[PDB]
Amino acid sequence: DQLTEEQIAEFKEAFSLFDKDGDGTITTKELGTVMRSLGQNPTEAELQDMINEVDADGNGTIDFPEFLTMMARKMKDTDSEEEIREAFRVFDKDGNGYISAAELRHVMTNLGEKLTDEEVDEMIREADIDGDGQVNYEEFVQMMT
Ligand SMILES: Clc1ccc(C(c2ccc(Cl)cc2)[n+]2ccn(C[C@H](OCc3ccc(Cl)cc3Cl)c3ccc(Cl)cc3Cl)c2)cc1
Ligand SMILES: [Ca+2]
Ligand SMILES: [Ca+2]
Ligand SMILES: [Ca+2]
Ligand SMILES: [Ca+2]
Repeated sequence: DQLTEEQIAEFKEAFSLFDKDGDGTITTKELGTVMRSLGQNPTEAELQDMINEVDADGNGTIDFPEFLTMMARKMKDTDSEEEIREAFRVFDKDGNGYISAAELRHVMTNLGEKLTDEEVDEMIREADIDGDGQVNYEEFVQMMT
């Protein structure tokens, strides 16, 4: 089938979270910044190894079609569940088990991202299956699939 404009917009927003300077490519330095904000501490060589798996043309960076190719592979690492829980803990800064729009705003400002209130509210709505206005652990996990 064909992607909708909403699906293209969602892929574009996800790419922009890594592409901090907006030049259309994701570098090892930009990938490292995101991973550190989600509780990880990869070395530069490990970041290069991760990019190399996705980088098809071999120019050291990830472009939009390479990013989409990555998503279409449904690839996973051995400690995926631990990394997803670690990332979940980062967002839920008040320890109540729900990620609020305020807590998502906190992680985005720490990452150096500039997002409007409508963009933050749409990200919550995108993941909020039960409709309580916040993202619980199961919704945060389901979002990854
Ligand atoms: Cl905790 C977690 C688990 C899985 C993923 C997915 C994924 C899904 C959607 C999107 Cl928009 C980007 C990546 N996934 C697919 C491939 N890589 C490998 C790597 O994941 C790095 C990573 C690991 C752990 C954590 Cl906590 C965050 C990240 Cl970004 C990676 C991610 C983004 C780019 Cl641009 C390039 C690479 Cl190689 C991860 C992401 C986070
Ligand atoms: Ca970039
Ligand atoms: Ca490339
Ligand atoms: Ca919370
Ligand atoms: Ca919810």
